[PDB]
Amino acid sequence: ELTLTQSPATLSLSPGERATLSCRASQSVSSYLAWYQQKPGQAPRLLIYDASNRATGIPARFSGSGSGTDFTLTISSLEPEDFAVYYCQQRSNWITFGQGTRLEIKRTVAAPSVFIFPPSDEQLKSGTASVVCLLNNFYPREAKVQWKVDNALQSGNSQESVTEQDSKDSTYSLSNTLTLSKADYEKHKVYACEVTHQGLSSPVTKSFNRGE
Amino acid sequence: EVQLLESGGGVVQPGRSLRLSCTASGFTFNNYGMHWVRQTPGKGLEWLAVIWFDENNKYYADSVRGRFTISRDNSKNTLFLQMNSLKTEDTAMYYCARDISLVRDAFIYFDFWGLGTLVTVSSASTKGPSVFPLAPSSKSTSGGTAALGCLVKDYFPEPVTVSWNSGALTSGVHTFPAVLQSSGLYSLSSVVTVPSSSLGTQTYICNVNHKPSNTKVDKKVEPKSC
Amino acid sequence: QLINTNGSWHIN
Ligand SMILES: [Cl-]
Ligand SMILES: [Cl-]
Repeated sequence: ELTLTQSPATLSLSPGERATLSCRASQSVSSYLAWYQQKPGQAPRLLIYDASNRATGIPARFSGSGSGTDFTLTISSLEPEDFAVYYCQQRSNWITFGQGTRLEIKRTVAAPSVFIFPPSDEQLKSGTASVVCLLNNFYPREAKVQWKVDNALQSGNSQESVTEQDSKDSTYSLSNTLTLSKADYEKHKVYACEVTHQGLSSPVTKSFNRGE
Repeated sequence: EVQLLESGGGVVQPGRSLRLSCTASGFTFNNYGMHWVRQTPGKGLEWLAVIWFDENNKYYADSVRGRFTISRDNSKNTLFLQMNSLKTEDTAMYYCARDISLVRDAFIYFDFWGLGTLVTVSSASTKGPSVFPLAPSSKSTSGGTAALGCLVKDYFPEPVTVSWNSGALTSGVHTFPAVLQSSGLYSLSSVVTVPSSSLGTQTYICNVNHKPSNTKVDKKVEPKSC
Repeated sequence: QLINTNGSWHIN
C-alpha cells in the first residue's frame, strides 16, 4: 500500500558526470530504504541500505541520503559500468519497490532511419499479413509509431519492442509489427507508418502500395 | 564464493503447480533469512515471501498467500517455493534472495540475488517458428545503406536464437526482444543494415534455432522483384 | 524470531 515513486524516469549523462536519482515515498518510511542496480539479463545488486549505508564491495562513488519521504542516490563521478537501471525499496510497511530509473549514456540527437516492409508472399499463403516498420539507430529512446491503412488509423493490432542502447553508437532501434488478416490486407492499397521523434522537425511517413 | 543456484523453472499450464529450488553455497545457509522476489517488465519487482531462521517463521505477499509456500531444508542448503494454482499473471522471472540477516544491525534488505529462473504459465503447446523475409526495399538509396531482416513468427516457448551468415555478419545487426501475441505465441524480428551495392552480389541468410522444438531454419533474404 | 505487526518488521 505504501508507494514509492522514482524520478526522473530516465537520466542521460556521460562518464565523469555526477548522477542524482530521487525516490519519494507516499508516507514516511523513516530511514527504512535501500537502493539496487540492475543490468539487462542480470540479477539486482544491493548498493545502499538503511538510507545511507554502503553495501559490501560497492565503490565509494555511490552514496545515499534522506529520511521520511524524500531520498536520494548519488553517484559522484560516473564510470561506463554504471549505466543501468536503479531501483529503490522500502521495508517500513511490508516490502515494496520503486518503478526504476534508467541511467543511459548521453549522445547527440539522432533521427531514426525509417523502413517499411510488406508481408511476404509466403506468409500470405497462410491467411495472415504482417507489415513491419523499423526505426533504426535513433536517440533519445522515446518514439511514436502510427499505422494507417488507406488513411484509417490502426489501433490494437500492432506490437513493438526496442533494443538496449547500442555499445558503440549509443543509439536505440525499434521494430513495430502490424498484423492483419490476408483478406483485410487484400482489400486495401496504401500502407503507411508515420513516425514521431525529437530528431524530426516533422513526422516522417514511409508507405507502400500493395501490388506495386 | 557466495552462490544461489536456482532451478525448477519452466512452462506450466494454468491451474497446475511448480516447485522452485535455490541451492546455496559459499556461506553458512542456516544463519540467513531468505526471500523469493519476482520481476516482470510491466509490474517491476514484487516481493513474494520470506522465511527466517526457523522453518515455521514465514510471511507472504497478499498476491500469493494461500497459493505459494516457502520452505527451507538446511541439511541440503536448499530453499524452496511451492507454487500452486498458477495463473497467467504469475508468469515472471523468479529470484531467490538472501536477507542481510542482521549483519551490521540491518534486516529486510536483499544483499545477494540469484540469477533467477523464468516461469511461463500458459496453455500453449511447443511449436517451432515460421520464418519470413523482411526484403530489402527495391528503392534502397543508391550507394547508400539498405535494411533487410527476418520475421520469426508463431513459436513457443522462448527462446529462439538468430545469427546472420552463420555468425560471419555481426555489424549492424539488431535482434529485437520477442513479443507475446494474443494467440499465446511469440514473434521476434532480426534486421541488419548493409551497403545497397551489396544487394546484387552478397548472400544474406538468417539462421534461426528454436531448441525447444528442435527446429533449425536457414532463410535466404533477397530483394523482391517488383 | 521475525515478527510483522501491521506491516512493521521487528525481531523478538
Ligand atoms: Cl503472511
Ligand atoms: Cl525469444
